[PDB]
Amino acid sequence: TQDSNYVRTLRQIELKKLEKGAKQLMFKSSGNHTIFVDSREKMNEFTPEKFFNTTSEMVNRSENRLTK
Amino acid sequence: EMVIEGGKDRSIEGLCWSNVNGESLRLFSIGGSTVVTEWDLATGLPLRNYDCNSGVIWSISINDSQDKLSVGCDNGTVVLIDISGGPGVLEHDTILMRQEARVLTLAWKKDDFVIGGCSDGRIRIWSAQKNDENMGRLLHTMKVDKAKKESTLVWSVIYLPRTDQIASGDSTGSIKFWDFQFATLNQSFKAHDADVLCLTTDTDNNYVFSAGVDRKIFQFSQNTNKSQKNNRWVNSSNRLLHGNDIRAICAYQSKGADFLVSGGVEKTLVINSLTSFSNGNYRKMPTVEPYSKNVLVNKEQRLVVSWSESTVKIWTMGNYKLVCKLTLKDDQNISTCSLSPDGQVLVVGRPSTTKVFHLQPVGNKLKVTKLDNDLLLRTSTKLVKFIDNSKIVICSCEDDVFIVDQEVELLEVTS
Amino acid sequence: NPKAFPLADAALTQQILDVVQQAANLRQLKKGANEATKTLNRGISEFIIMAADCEPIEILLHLPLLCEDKNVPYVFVPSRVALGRACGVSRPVIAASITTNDASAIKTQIYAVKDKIETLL
Amino acid sequence: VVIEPHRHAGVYIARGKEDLLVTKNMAPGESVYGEKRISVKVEYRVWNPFRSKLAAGIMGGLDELFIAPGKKVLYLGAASGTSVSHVSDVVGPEGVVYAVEFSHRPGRELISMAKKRPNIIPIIEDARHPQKYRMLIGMVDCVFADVAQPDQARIIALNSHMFLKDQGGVVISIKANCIDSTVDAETVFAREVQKLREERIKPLEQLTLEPYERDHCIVVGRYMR
Amino acid sequence: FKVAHLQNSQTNSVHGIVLLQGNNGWINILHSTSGLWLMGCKIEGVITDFCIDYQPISRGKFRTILIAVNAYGEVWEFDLNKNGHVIRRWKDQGGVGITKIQVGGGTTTTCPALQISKIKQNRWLAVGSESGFVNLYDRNNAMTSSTPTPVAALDQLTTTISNLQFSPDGQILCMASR
Amino acid sequence: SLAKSPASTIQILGAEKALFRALKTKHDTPKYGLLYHASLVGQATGKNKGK
Amino acid sequence: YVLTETSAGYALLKASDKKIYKSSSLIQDLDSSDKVLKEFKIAAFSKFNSAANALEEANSIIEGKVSSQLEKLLEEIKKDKKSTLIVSETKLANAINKLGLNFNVVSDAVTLDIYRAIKEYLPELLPGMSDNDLSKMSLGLAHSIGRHKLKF
Amino acid sequence: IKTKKRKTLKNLRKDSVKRGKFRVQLLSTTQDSKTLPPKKESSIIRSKDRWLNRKALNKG
Amino acid sequence: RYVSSMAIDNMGQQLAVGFASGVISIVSLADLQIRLLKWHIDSVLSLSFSHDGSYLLSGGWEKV
Repeated sequence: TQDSNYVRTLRQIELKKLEKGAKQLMFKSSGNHTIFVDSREKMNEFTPEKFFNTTSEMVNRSENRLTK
Repeated sequence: EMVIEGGKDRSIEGLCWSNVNGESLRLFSIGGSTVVTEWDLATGLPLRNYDCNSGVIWSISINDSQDKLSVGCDNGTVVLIDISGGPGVLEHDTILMRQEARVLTLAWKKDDFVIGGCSDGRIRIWSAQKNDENMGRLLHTMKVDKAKKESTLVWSVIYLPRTDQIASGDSTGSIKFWDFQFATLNQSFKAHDADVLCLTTDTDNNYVFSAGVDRKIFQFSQNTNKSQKNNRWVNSSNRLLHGNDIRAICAYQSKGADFLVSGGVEKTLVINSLTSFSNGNYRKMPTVEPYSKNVLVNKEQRLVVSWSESTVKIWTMGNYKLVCKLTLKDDQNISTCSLSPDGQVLVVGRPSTTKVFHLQPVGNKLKVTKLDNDLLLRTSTKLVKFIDNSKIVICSCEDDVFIVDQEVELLEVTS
Repeated sequence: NPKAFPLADAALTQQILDVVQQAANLRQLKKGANEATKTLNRGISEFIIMAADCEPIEILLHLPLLCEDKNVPYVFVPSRVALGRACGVSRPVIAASITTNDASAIKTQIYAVKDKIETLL
Repeated sequence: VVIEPHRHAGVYIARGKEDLLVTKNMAPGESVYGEKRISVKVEYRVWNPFRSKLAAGIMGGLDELFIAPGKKVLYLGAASGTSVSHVSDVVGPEGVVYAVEFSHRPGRELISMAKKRPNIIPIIEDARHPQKYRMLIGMVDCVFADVAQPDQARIIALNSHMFLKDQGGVVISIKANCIDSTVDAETVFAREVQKLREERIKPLEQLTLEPYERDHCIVVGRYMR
Repeated sequence: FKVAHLQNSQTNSVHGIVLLQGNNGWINILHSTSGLWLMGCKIEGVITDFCIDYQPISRGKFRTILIAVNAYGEVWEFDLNKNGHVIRRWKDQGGVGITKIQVGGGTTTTCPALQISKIKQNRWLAVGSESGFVNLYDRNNAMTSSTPTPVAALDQLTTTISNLQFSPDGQILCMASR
Repeated sequence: SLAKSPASTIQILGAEKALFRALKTKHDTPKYGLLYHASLVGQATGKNKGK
Repeated sequence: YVLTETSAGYALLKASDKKIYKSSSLIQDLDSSDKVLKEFKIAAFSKFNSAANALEEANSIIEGKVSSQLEKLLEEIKKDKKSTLIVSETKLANAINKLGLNFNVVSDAVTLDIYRAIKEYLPELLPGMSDNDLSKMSLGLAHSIGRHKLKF
Repeated sequence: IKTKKRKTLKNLRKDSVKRGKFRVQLLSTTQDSKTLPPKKESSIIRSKDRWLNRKALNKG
Repeated sequence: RYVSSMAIDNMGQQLAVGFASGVISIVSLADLQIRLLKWHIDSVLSLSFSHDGSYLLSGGWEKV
């Protein structure tokens, strides 16, 4: 029972290190973004920088896009 | 009197009336979807599509005193909908205590309890009595005699108020009567050969009629004084009247009317007598009585147009030859139609829009072209009847009488 | 008791106490409120069963408060005496935590009962 | 060590040793719930996309988040300060958040953080009766919903028809299990955006915030009239 | 099965019934000479055991009650001298795996009455369980409560109760485990 | 935060350095903690003050 | 030719309309106000404006969270009794003080629109108060009613 | 034209195409949503009629 | 409508009319409500009740 106590407190150390290490990281989002539009031409077009505003740097990663 | 049509891929599985004394009739209906649909009887349209907040609705029932509405859903929920707010306005009230299997049929005891037969072979009893301690939680569960080689589904549940029982038909064909207090079986009959889809009772609960996919209607009677003082139903009688199935059964009983009405997979209706079921006579209605027509002919070109759901077809006499058809699928629902004398322009018209098509006989075929008119494209039409080769008169679903190609003064009626 | 949220009906409480009896035979439950909270802290509990029968219920209704932090299912059954019979000791048991396992024989029964629990949340 | 701004002022990205999202302070000096505090002379509280729900929508990318530093916002579902603290940080001391909840067990810490911030005013009444707090405030510029009740669309429809000015924002977080389990998130979210555009809410975007929450979505819309 | 006595209750004619415990909740009662199925009583759950109680009514008339227990602990009492209809439904306090119910102190099926006027009402009712716990109810007062409390819960032997029998006077109960 | 802690923690609540050194090497943990100065534990004498 | 009962604390306000009662309870679509349409349609008739007294504030708060037949509403029935005029109540559950004595009350489906207008522009013309003052008195009332219901 | 008429019909009728990481859904019309109740869930309708036409009841 | 058998029970509450078509009909003598029992595919030749009246023996042209 005391070496089970030893392994259990080692496990709890790593558990707390895990949770308050993952609390201070940032993970890349992966969500199905959906945009609702009007009749058919707004859907046929490219969504023309409606929130990208550059098609090179600030389009395809969404953790912070920008408006210059 | 009236017909309220629905369109492509629309069905209707349950429907219940509601008439609080002094107010208009109200008609709710579930389809195969997540909403309840309340219809206003004037126009023949939905006036409310209340999306019930849990899953696909399998059954609907109306409270006694008709202020609440149970919808029993596919994810095992029983949702209460507050009805008494006036015609049209429906509120969510309470989701009752959940379960695993889908609740396939509902009934109410009174304003107090709600009984539900589910697809795991069981019959739950919830309490919908507001301001009790056990409101919404399921008080009892009963289990019917399962089939040996397939799953059992309890398909029909009614409450019998003269005694204190629940009658229940399930998919083994067995019909069971359960004492409500003590929540337990009194007697089971092995009546049908396959499922019992629908069962009903009369006013004083001297009879219980029942029917299902084996297409016989069974009658269980308790009319003897010894039957009433011993609480013992007998399997009285049995009739074979339907051709394929019976999916719906109901009963009406008044001073000059006592008939049970039944219909099924074969499309016809059947009327029998309630207190004289086995003895008396019955009437199998015609499968269609065309109070609203789907066919009309024009004498020029010897031709006839006919519209089923969302397609029209035209053929000529000669033999006969199908000259043209219009499977307009921008449409979803059809209604009435008329052709011009000389056979030039067809006009099809439903309660949401109408559309007019020029026709030209190109020989052994026709050529049909839409002619645009946005007044027609915006108006609701019931009847179009062609004053001239160009002038038609339009009766709108909101009681307007136009004359196009404009307004008839129409006096009011005493309400 | 009013403040014992989700309480099980008879069929669900019968299968809850059946899986409690076979977990007690497989030595896969921690019986008692302090052992239940220890498994809640360590994150090795599948679901928590409590008894809506203790005369202070506030000696119980604190492990809900850290069940809803670790989104572990919890349920109430009406009898501490019957929970103690199911756990297989001679005393009444107020709370019991079914511990986690991945080679367990009754893993499917545990998963079925915990899904029936989280339907009523 | 380098703080860059976001699309919405009051929301920043602290890049450097940990490129992680962050808001300002309206609480001078202290954290509220042990969130990490970064100073760059000026104090900053880290938002978490897992501990909170709006931060997950920001991390998934919400362009016209109507929570914005020149408004006042109505928060129907926090139960505790762990999100409305960051909403008061982003709305600043110019405006006001109305954090309205029902279950008074974590309303204690709700009122406790509303003591520290005058930005946050609490309401301890259920959000299906907005008439019981008619007499407290009206005409908000953006509602937020985090209720996990089945009548989400009806609750926020009543709150937006009573307290939301025209052309304002609606942000609703929808849990799929609180409406309908056993059917997938795509059908239940399409059903809820149709249920919400039954009211005068033009839907703008939905996103599913999948690395932070299982089977959730955030739907934004503009209140028509 | 268990064998018991039943009265016609329009004649004063008794006949033996055998009572078979079936699958769902069913007890099938049938005649002990002709084998005709007389009635059936269904309880809700897993039927585990049942017992027969008798109570006298007048000179030469008695009434037969079937007492059947769920596995979970809820007990049905069926009056079966009329049609097999429930008269009482109560719940065992504690008890989760219920294996054996027995009555005693009067005429049981194991202390049977030789003469119809010697039929007695049973005083005690013991519900013995899978953990070895035997609740003991005193039916001189525990026929009214509908959540009756036991007069004692015995716990002396620790594995599954498979026999529990009352002595004919009703002063000893015999717990036994196989 | 004290109420949602198990009773074993409330036992050893004061003696954290002795506890965690006696766990991080495999030794015997304390039994009194901050609760040693209660009057009942004062009334007890022997190993039953641990009890 | 009508009044409307609007609250902000213990301070109640029976604000009269700049049009007829039928015009108030019939159209409601002509305001659409930026500020001038609500400023023209508004008329600060009666303001039973109490103070930051916790007793009066929590009393009207309980009467707002319940039926609205408080003493301030009796004061409004006193200070609007001209020819049994028409009133616009906020909540339909205040039916007692809505129709108790000589007041034709109406609160349905456009009363909410005119309450949206007058609640949008309470502070700009109805009192002699400012926006931070209205938010401070609202949060004082809010903390009072919160610590009253939620005990401590 | 015979082997792709249903293809061009469905590819012109259907909506909600992809745009990279995104998906541009059409919102529906108050016309259809107020003229008709929504369609049946073919899963549950097929479940009910497939049950009533299971093989164990010998239909004919 | 030809009747080839009839039987009564020991109380006179019910009565079995067996017809030559094959059916049996239990009438309840206090109120003259009938119940049909159809198994015999040829004529019903013999009927009897049990003593309590809850079982009806029948026999006909099948040797069953």
